[PDB]
Amino acid sequence: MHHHHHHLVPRGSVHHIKRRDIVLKWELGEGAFGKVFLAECHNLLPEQDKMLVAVKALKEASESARQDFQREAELLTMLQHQHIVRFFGVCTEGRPLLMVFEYMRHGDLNRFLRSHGPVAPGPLGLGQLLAVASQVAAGMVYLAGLHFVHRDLATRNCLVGQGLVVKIGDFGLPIRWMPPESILYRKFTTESDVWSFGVVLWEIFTYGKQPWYQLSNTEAIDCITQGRELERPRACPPEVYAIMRGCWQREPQQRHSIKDVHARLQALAQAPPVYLD
Ligand SMILES: CC(C)n1cc(C(=O)c2cncc(NC(=O)Cc3ccc(C#N)cc3)c2)c2cncnc21
Repeated sequence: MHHHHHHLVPRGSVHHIKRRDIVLKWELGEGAFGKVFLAECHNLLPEQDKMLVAVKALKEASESARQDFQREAELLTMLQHQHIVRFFGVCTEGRPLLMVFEYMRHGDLNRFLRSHGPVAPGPLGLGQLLAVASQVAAGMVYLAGLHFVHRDLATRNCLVGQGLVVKIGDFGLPIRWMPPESILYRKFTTESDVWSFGVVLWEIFTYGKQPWYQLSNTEAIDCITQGRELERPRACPPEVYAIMRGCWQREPQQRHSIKDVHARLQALAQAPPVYLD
C-alpha cells in the first residue's frame, strides 16, 4: 500500500486523541474503507474548547490494515503545508479505529467547481480559477520537495475551506488523469504528478468536467497511450493552456517543473490576464 513511500521516515509519533474527546455528528461521505463523519473534537487545540473536525472510521480489524493504518497515520503527520490536508491524529481506543482531519466547510473541489459554474454563490471568475490552480500547484511544490508522489491528483481529492482556501488530500485506477508511462508501466513519479496537475488545470477551467468525457474508459486509455491531447477549455486563457501543454509533454523529463508551473500560476493569479471567452 505505502511501499512507494519507503524512503519517507517519520521524526515522531502520531498524535493520539481520546475516544471520549470525539463526538460524531453526521456522515459527510464514505467510499475508501470507508465512512467520513463531521464531528466535534474537544481538547485538541488550546484556543477552542470544542471544534469541528472530519473523522474517518477504519472498516477492517484486520490485522494487515492495522499496519497500513499506522504507516498511513505516520506519513500524514509529516505532511505540514498550507495547501495539503491537515491531519490531527488517531483514536486507537476501542473499535473502529479513527483518523481525524481538519473540517473543510465547502467540501470537495470537484463539487465546488460544478456548483459555482457559469461562500459567495455564483460563477467563479478568472481570478478565482487562477487562485484555486495556484494553491493546488503550491501544495504540489511542497510534495515534490519532500520526494512524495501523490499518484491520484484530481479535483475530487482537494478540499475547499473558509475563504476559498484549497488543500490537497486523497479520499480514495484514475486512468483519465494518468500519463502513458503510468498507465502502461505503473511508473509514478514527480513527473507523472505534474501531468495529472495539467489535467487538474483542465478540470478547473471546465468547472469540473470529467477529462475525456466524450470517451469510454477503454477509448480514453487508448487515446492517452497513443498521444492525444485534451482540448483547450472555453474559459482557459492561452497562458494557462501553455501550462497544460508543458505538463503534458510525452517525455517525462521534458515536462515543465512544478516550481515553474506554480510560479507561472502565481504570476497570472496576481494579475489576472485580460481574458474573455
Ligand atoms: C470529501 C469529504 C467527505 N471530506 C473528506 C475529508 C478529509 O479530510 C479526509 C477524509 N478521508 C480521508 C482523508 N485522507 C487524506 O486526505 C489522506 C491524504 C493523502 C495525501 C495527502 C497529500 N498530499 C494528504 C492527505 C481525508 C473532509 C474534510 N472536511 C470536509 N469534507 C471532507
